[PDB]
Amino acid sequence: VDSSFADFRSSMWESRRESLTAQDFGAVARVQRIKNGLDEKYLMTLDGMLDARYARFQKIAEPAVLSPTGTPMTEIPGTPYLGSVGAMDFIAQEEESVAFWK
Amino acid sequence: LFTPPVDEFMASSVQSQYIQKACPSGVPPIQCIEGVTSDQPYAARTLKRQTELRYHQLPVAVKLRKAYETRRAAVVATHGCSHEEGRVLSYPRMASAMLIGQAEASKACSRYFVPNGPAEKHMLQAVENRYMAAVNGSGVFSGACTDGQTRYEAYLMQLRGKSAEFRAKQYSTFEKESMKYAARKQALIQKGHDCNAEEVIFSNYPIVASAMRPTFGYYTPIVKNPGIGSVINIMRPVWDKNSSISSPATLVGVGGFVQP
Amino acid sequence: MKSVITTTISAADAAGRFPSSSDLESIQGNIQRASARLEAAEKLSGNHEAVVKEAGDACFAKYSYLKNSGEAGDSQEKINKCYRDVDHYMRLINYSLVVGGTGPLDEWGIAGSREVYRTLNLPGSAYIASFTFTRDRLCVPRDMSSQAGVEFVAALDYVINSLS
Amino acid sequence: MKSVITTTISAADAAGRFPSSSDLESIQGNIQRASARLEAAEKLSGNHEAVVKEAGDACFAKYSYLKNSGEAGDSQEKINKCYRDVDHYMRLINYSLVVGGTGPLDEWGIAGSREVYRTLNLPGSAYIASFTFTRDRLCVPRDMSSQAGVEFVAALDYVINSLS
Amino acid sequence: MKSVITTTISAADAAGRFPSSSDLESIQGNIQRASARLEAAEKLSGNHEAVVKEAGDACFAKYSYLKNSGEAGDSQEKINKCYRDVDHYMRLINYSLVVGGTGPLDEWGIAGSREVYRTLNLPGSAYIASFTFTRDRLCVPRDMSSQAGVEFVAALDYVINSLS
Amino acid sequence: MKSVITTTISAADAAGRFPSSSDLESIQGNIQRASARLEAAEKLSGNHEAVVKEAGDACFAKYSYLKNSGEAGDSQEKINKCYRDVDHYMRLINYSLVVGGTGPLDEWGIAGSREVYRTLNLPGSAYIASFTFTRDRLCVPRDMSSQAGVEFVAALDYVINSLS
Amino acid sequence: MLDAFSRVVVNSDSKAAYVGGSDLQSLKTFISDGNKRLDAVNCIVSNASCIVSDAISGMICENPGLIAPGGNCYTNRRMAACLRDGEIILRYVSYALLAGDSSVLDDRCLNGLKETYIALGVPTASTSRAVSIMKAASTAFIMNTASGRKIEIAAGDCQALQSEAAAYFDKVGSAVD
Amino acid sequence: MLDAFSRVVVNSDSKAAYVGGSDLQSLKTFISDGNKRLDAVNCIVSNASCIVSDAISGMICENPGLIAPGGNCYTNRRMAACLRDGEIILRYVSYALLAGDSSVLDDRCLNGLKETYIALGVPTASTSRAVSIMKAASTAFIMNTASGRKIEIAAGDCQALQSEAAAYFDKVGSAVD
Ligand SMILES: C=CC1=C(C)[C@@H](Cc2[nH]c(/C=C3N=C(/C=C4\NC(=O)[C@H](C)[C@H]4CC)C(C)=C\3CCC(=O)O)c(CCC(=O)O)c2C)NC1=O
Ligand SMILES: C=CC1=C(C)[C@@H](Cc2[nH]c(/C=C3N=C(/C=C4\NC(=O)[C@H](C)[C@H]4CC)C(C)=C\3CCC(=O)O)c(CCC(=O)O)c2C)NC1=O
Ligand SMILES: C=CC1=C(C)[C@@H](Cc2[nH]c(/C=C3N=C(/C=C4\NC(=O)[C@H](C)[C@H]4CC)C(C)=C\3CCC(=O)O)c(CCC(=O)O)c2C)NC1=O
Ligand SMILES: C=CC1=C(C)[C@@H](Cc2[nH]c(/C=C3N=C(/C=C4\NC(=O)[C@H](C)[C@H]4CC)C(C)=C\3CCC(=O)O)c(CCC(=O)O)c2C)NC1=O
Ligand SMILES: C=CC1=C(C)[C@@H](Cc2[nH]c(/C=C3N=C(/C=C4\NC(=O)[C@H](C)[C@H]4CC)C(C)=C\3CCC(=O)O)c(CCC(=O)O)c2C)NC1=O
Ligand SMILES: C=CC1=C(C)[C@@H](Cc2[nH]c(/C=C3N=C(/C=C4\NC(=O)[C@H](C)[C@H]4CC)C(C)=C\3CCC(=O)O)c(CCC(=O)O)c2C)NC1=O
Ligand SMILES: C=CC1=C(C)[C@@H](Cc2[nH]c(/C=C3N=C(/C=C4\NC(=O)[C@H](C)[C@H]4CC)C(C)=C\3CCC(=O)O)c(CCC(=O)O)c2C)NC1=O
Ligand SMILES: C=CC1=C(C)[C@@H](Cc2[nH]c(/C=C3N=C(/C=C4\NC(=O)[C@H](C)[C@H]4CC)C(C)=C\3CCC(=O)O)c(CCC(=O)O)c2C)NC1=O
Ligand SMILES: C=CC1=C(C)[C@@H](Cc2[nH]c(/C=C3N=C(/C=C4\NC(=O)[C@H](C)[C@H]4CC)C(C)=C\3CCC(=O)O)c(CCC(=O)O)c2C)NC1=O
Ligand SMILES: CCC1=C(C)/C(=C\C2=NC(=C\c3[nH]c(C[C@H]4NC(=O)C(C)=C4CC)c(C)c3CCC(=O)O)/C(CCC(=O)O)=C2C)NC1=O
Ligand SMILES: CCC1=C(C)[C@@H](CC2=N/C(=C\c3[nH]c(C[C@@H]4NC(=O)C(C)=C4CC)c(C)c3CCC(=O)O)C(CCC(=O)O)=C2C)NC1=O
Ligand SMILES: CCC1=C(C)[C@@H](CC2=N/C(=C\c3[nH]c(C[C@@H]4NC(=O)C(C)=C4CC)c(C)c3CCC(=O)O)C(CCC(=O)O)=C2C)NC1=O
Ligand SMILES: CCC1=C(C)[C@@H](CC2=N/C(=C\c3[nH]c(C[C@@H]4NC(=O)C(C)=C4CC)c(C)c3CCC(=O)O)C(CCC(=O)O)=C2C)NC1=O
Ligand SMILES: CCC1=C(C)[C@@H](CC2=N/C(=C\c3[nH]c(C[C@@H]4NC(=O)C(C)=C4CC)c(C)c3CCC(=O)O)C(CCC(=O)O)=C2C)NC1=O
Repeated sequence: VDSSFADFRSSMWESRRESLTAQDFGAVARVQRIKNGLDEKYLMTLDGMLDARYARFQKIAEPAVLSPTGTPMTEIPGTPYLGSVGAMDFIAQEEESVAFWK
Repeated sequence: LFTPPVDEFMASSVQSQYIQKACPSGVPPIQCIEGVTSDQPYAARTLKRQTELRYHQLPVAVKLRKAYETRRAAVVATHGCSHEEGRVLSYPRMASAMLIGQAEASKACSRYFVPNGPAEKHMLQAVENRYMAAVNGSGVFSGACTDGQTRYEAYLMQLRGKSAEFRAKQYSTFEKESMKYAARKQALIQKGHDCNAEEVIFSNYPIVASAMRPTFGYYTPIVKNPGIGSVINIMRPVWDKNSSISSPATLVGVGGFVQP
Repeated sequence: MKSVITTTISAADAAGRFPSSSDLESIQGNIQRASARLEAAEKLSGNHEAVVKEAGDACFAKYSYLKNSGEAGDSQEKINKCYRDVDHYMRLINYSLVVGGTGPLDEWGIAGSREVYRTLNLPGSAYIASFTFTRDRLCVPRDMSSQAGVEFVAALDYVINSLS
Repeated sequence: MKSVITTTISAADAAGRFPSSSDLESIQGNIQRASARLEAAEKLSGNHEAVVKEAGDACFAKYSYLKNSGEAGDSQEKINKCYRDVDHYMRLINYSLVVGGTGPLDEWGIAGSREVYRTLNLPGSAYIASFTFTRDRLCVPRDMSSQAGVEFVAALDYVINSLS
Repeated sequence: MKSVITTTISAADAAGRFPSSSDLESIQGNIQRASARLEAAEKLSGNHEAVVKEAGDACFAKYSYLKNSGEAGDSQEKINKCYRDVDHYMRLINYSLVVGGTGPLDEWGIAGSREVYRTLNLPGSAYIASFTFTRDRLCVPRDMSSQAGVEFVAALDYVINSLS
Repeated sequence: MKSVITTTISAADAAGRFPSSSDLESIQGNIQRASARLEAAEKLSGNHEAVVKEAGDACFAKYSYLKNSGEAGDSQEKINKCYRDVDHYMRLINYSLVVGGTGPLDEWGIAGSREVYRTLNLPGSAYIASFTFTRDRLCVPRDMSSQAGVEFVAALDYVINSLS
Repeated sequence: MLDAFSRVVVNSDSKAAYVGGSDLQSLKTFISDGNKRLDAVNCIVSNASCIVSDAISGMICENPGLIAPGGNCYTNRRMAACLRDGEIILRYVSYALLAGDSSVLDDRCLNGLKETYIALGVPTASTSRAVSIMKAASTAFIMNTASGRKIEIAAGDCQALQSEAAAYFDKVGSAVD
Repeated sequence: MLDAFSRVVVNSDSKAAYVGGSDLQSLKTFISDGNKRLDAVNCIVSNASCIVSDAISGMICENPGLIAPGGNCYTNRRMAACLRDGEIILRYVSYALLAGDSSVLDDRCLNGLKETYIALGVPTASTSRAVSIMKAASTAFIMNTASGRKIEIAAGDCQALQSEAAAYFDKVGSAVD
């Protein structure tokens, strides 16, 4: 049982290692994708609605969506879909970085 | 490499006397602390025992240039001296043993000295580049170089040399200075070339005088037993009774190896 | 710091002689192989972070007892020291690919590492697990050109033989 | 092979001089401490088997990865090599307790061990785990006399500092 | 006998280390420059006799006092020694073009030549006159390929700097 | 200046190694034999004057030709140099009994004495006569313990073998 | 020291003439075979330490008289010199692969080693066994047929060069024996 | 010792980062300039002894105080050490042309030479004159404008590299002075 459990661990640390690392790369990828902005067409779909919520509940960014009336949330009334830009765009988040070590 | 059994005794005894001169107290002196980590004297031992086979692997011509030049310079080390003429001319291992014994009991080397200031130091780079020139008679390196033989031995060798300059910084004033005058004598005598301005250079710098050796440039090292084991199963070479200098150069006159 | 230049210049300096035609052929070989080496250096400086990330993740994927209790990485800090060390070794492979010899990788990374690794109880086999993962990981052409792939394998194998 | 005898004889031989009074005082110290050392040697040759058995069992108790499919004891044969090596180290501690110096333990066991251990991919920390278990194992008076225990601890600690 | 191979092999042997990638770059340079050198060697072995003939004829065309009385070629035999010596030097330029370094030309022809030439009263400037005539006479397009011509000029210039 | 301490510390320093158990046994021997040696040192510093007086008186009692004309003590001053030198040798025996080795007696008194003694026409056999008188004179227990005397005899015999 | 070039030159000096056509033709085959030689040397020198480890551990595996007390492989210092010598032998064989001629191996390592191992009591038969194991493992790494490493190279013919390396290891095995 | 490559790497270690794009760009200019560097080194190394002869003979021929009795060139053996030192200086400058970086010349030759020539009584100004003449002759041979040798090479731009070699000779001339 001891020798054969130790025989078991090998063939699994290969695939288990690859699966974990793939989850980490995907994590960074999704977070940067949500940070870059969500287009109108994506925000209409369910996935864009719950990804906008994902960003809100997790304090990653604020993503402008649609006002309760329906007209797009603008800061300045000239151009649609603006957001407030200051001092939080410039603070780096730990979820963007692949490398936690440096 | 193998030396006749008459030789190993003579060279070993000579070694023991120059060790007695170099250290009379028996409290082991500064000059042979050998190593500062504990892996260090072992690795030094193995490198030195392997070097001898690397000296036996040289071409025959270079071996005989070594051999006769050690004979000549050994007589120059005798000071006239007809009896040690006879004993030195008859046995070639013992000649190089006597050269390195005298030069190392008199504390001759730049390994024992410290240059201070740029003038003395460059002078050493010049003298070294003369001997490094004299070893390598082409761009091809000699087979006598051998800093390591595997990986990572060479870095240890770097650590010995770097650890040995500091001991040169450590010696007492009395010792530093007996080194000065003694190195003067080693240069002015072992060369035996009465120029004015050369002896002015040796007058100015004993560290120029420190790096004085055979024309080839590498002092033949002395080893207790070249390629002879400690294991029971030693086959020793059965040496013939006549032996002139070419015969330990060329290793003719060995015959079989006999003993369990 | 060994390269072709320091080898032939140090050799001809040792002869005390002007550099003959053979040294010139050697450096002309350096400027032939330089294209593949600098390609691999550009690409390594491209994606070094993901290389170090997968390297360290595979390193703890193999040996788990390091992250268990004891005499090893038992903090996020020490695992950050781990990924910093793998950052150093990839930085040295980058430098040795720029120079083209094993020079800076030897005299900066390899020399005297053994007393440090036996002193701070760092097992070298974990590093070896990381590097073997990276060498197995890179495809012949997807990651980089084949000539450069070969060069990268050579350097990384040298690290493993220095460390095993 | 260092002892008091070889140190003072080798020193006075290096002077080329007869052994003075100081050497005589040193060997008289050897024949004072000899009683405690030979007591511990008698007892080690008493129960060496149980010592090596608990040492190796604690050695695999700490590191279990050793038994992984590649890179260590992956047979009953290699674990027999393990227990044979611990038999060797206890045999050398016996020899060094007979001699009284670290001589035969050094020149047989310690010297050049590091290239072998880095070559064969055997971690030294497992040995260290075994020896620390044995040293933590013995009470000063129940098993053996108080004076001997100190001597045994000294020798075994020397092994650890040679190996760490 | 120096070439790229003996230089890097002798260097790495002096380090006691395997041949790394840098040595391999150097020898890969040797196998790049090999085509031009072997071209020049084929052509030299083509017309060596006319080269030696015009070389010796120009050699006595410059200095006539050799053939006048005294301490030089005063026979048909000694002029045959002259043309044989120029045969030797062209044969060594052929050898050094095959090997690719100045190795056989140095260790056979150059080394120790100066004691012989000062002993047998042989003035070196006549050799130099022959080689300069030969160097000037060579035309890149007519005689051989241009890259090859450079190699030949290099070797012959080396002879002159060894001899002047 | 040799003692147990300088021998074992100089030896272990020559190895570049920490002081092992053997060195510790040796110095423990020094602190065992110290009681007898320091007893004899206390008693020598007790009655050194009468020792030197009877030593010098026996020295001129044996050889009278010194005090006759010639190449020796021909004054009260030179006989005062005599008694002063015996004061020095008893002071060195005191020092070597304090240290426990022949160190200060050798490096202060013995070394280079032979050129001085052959140069100033000082015959060594008169010193030997004085020391043999002192060694014959001392009783087993009158001014020192039986064990202690042995130590004194040893040191003084060493002086004689250094001087004969 | 002699490469293939110096061997052609010294043989031409034995004939005492110029170089000629056929010798240069064999030399052109060398230079066209050049990158196969380079890649072969890269293969062995890459997998070198692992070759030495497997070779000496296998040699010990065949006969345990070496590891028995009184054998030459007994203890670390002896075993260290053993592993060290395996590394040295592999190094000079790799030199003989770069040079293309065995003269470097003949002068630097081969000359005076049988007498040496006889003098120390090293069993020479066991060393020839270790050289044979290095031969097999080295041909296996040089033909990309190793069961532990499969490096990727453009496929081709390299059997002649495998015969060269096998000839050098057989020179060593016949050299100590 | 440092070439161009090692200088890029050590500077990158001072910045403590990876090598980077611009540094590799300057390195690509080096490698594209490679054969010009090789042919330049072949030019100076070919005409080297004659450069030394003319340079030192011109050095004496400016000021005859050197050849006067009591001058430092006054004997055969002093003159031999003089021509020897000229050959050595030209050798290390040729090394600096192959390496592309002056660190070989800084470490092997330059370090501790001013205090040497001051300690011997060698006039340093006359040495700087000889280095200047070797500079002018070396640039003349390196630009194929020598009046005694006209070698044939495919024409191109080599003025930058002439500025490099002139920088090394000015480093020597400012080194002894
Ligand atoms: C840094 C300072 C420094 C020195 C002072 C010299 C000193 C020196 N001179 C020679 C070597 C020599 N020195 C001389 C000189 C002499 N010829 C004679 O007729 C006179 C007695 C004497 C000049 C006054 C000769 C002839 C040799 C060669 C000796 C020989 O090979 O026989 C050598 C051995 C290496 C060589 O052959 O060059 C050395 C170290 N070298 C240095 O590096
Ligand atoms: C220039 C190159 C270069 C390197 C390659 C590193 C190598 C290196 N690592 C450490 C030091 C360290 N390295 C590690 C790394 C490890 N953690 C583990 O779980 C693994 C076994 C391993 C990562 C794979 C750890 C944990 C330490 C700290 C060890 C300790 O303090 O216990 C040290 C000592 C100094 C320090 O504490 O930082 C050095 C020199 N440093 C350099 O300068
Ligand atoms: C400089 C060195 C260097 C390496 C060693 C690689 C390593 C590497 N490979 C991948 C990523 C990858 N590597 C491969 C390669 C393949 N997967 C297979 O199943 C095939 C067998 C094999 C080709 C022979 C593939 C397919 C991916 C993407 C998916 C994956 O993770 O497998 C990634 C993630 C980024 C990406 O998707 O590109 C990284 C860092 N990259 C580098 O820059
Ligand atoms: C020659 C070397 C040598 C050793 C290193 C010991 C090691 C050792 N100790 C025990 C056995 C034991 N060792 C101890 C000792 C103690 N347990 C405690 O909790 C205390 C802290 C400590 C005393 C200070 C005890 C109590 C046992 C019996 C029970 C146990 O295993 O703990 C046994 C099993 C046999 C037995 O019961 O005696 C062995 C092999 N024996 C040897 O012959
Ligand atoms: C540190 C230890 C130490 C010593 C042991 C002495 C030893 C010693 N004695 C003398 C010197 C002397 N010692 C003696 C002594 C002798 N007179 C005799 O009749 C007897 C044979 C003998 C006493 C037993 C004499 C007479 C001299 C002077 C000799 C002379 O000048 O002729 C000298 C030369 C210097 C001098 O003149 O003082 C020295 C070094 N000095 C030291 O520093
Ligand atoms: C340049 C080439 C070159 C070599 C090929 C070696 C050859 C060589 N090996 C040894 C020495 C040795 N070689 C071995 C090796 C062996 N151990 C065994 O169990 C096996 C039979 C064998 C490995 C296959 C051992 C054990 C020693 C030490 C022998 C001893 O001291 O008893 C020595 C004597 C010096 C020393 O102790 O290192 C030499 C010259 N050295 C060189 O310089
Ligand atoms: C500086 C380092 C250095 C190397 C390591 C080599 C690497 C190398 N190998 C080849 C090229 C090759 N390499 C091999 C080698 C073999 N193929 C097989 O199937 C066998 C497994 C193996 C036996 C050795 C073959 C067969 C070729 C192609 C044929 C040839 O070019 O001769 C090429 C040609 C260019 C290319 O393919 O892109 C190069 C550069 N050359 C170098 O300059
Ligand atoms: C590695 C670099 C390196 C150098 C650069 C030289 C530098 C150098 N030159 C000399 C020594 C000398 N150098 C010269 C040269 C000069 N003659 C003159 O008329 C001019 C002023 C000048 C040439 C321009 C002379 C004449 C001597 C001998 C001086 C003397 O003995 O009086 C010496 C002392 C040793 C010897 O005598 O050779 C040294 C170290 N040596 C080296 O090892
Ligand atoms: C192994 C030895 C070796 C050499 C010695 C060089 C020789 C060399 N030089 C050039 C080629 C050249 N060489 C020069 C050099 C110059 N032209 C001038 O007018 C200046 C006088 C001089 C300054 C240095 C130029 C300008 C070219 C052409 C431009 C170029 O190729 O960059 C070429 C290109 C191929 C050809 O032209 O046929 C080669 C092989 N390369 C080598 O591999
Ligand atoms: C004669 C017995 C004796 C010896 C052997 C001795 C000291 C001694 N010289 C030794 C060696 C030693 N000494 C020297 C210097 C020697 N060579 C020179 O050119 C100069 C002028 C020297 C004067 C002795 C070298 C080059 C070496 C070999 C280098 C090396 O082995 O690292 C050693 C070995 C340990 C070490 O590396 O320092 C020792 C212990 N002192 C002695 O009295
Ligand atoms: C052939 C290549 C070669 C050498 C060089 C020596 C070097 C050497 N010296 C040793 C050890 C050693 N060395 C000395 C110092 C030395 N002895 C003296 O009596 C005096 C006056 C000394 C300086 C001149 C001492 C005192 C020792 C301790 C052993 C002893 O008691 O002599 C040891 C033993 C190391 C150990 O214990 O681990 C070695 C290997 N051995 C070699 O094989
Ligand atoms: C201060 C303590 C100290 C030393 C002692 C040296 C020792 C030394 N020599 C080396 C390496 C080395 N050594 C030589 C041999 C040597 N050179 C010659 O030209 C001749 C004639 C020689 C024998 C007289 C050669 C040929 C090399 C290779 C480098 C080179 O081309 O010179 C290397 C480099 C090792 C490596 O590459 O890993 C070192 C460390 N270094 C130090 O720091
Ligand atoms: C039980 C005691 C024992 C051993 C220990 C082995 C040792 C061993 N390895 C061999 C030979 C051998 N060994 C290796 C190297 C090895 N394989 C790899 O794929 C990797 C990565 C390696 C290092 C980790 C190779 C590559 C070969 C050639 C055979 C092959 O293709 O695998 C051979 C065949 C020898 C011959 O052909 O004459 C033997 C005997 N055998 C034993 O009986
Ligand atoms: C009458 C006493 C006397 C001399 C001797 C010469 C010496 C001399 N040569 C010079 C300089 C000099 N010398 C040569 C080398 C030389 N030319 C060649 O074409 C070949 C093949 C040469 C070796 C045979 C070159 C190449 C130059 C550079 C000038 C040029 O382009 O020719 C310079 C100029 C120095 C300067 O620029 O500061 C001088 C003074 N002059 C004198 O007054």
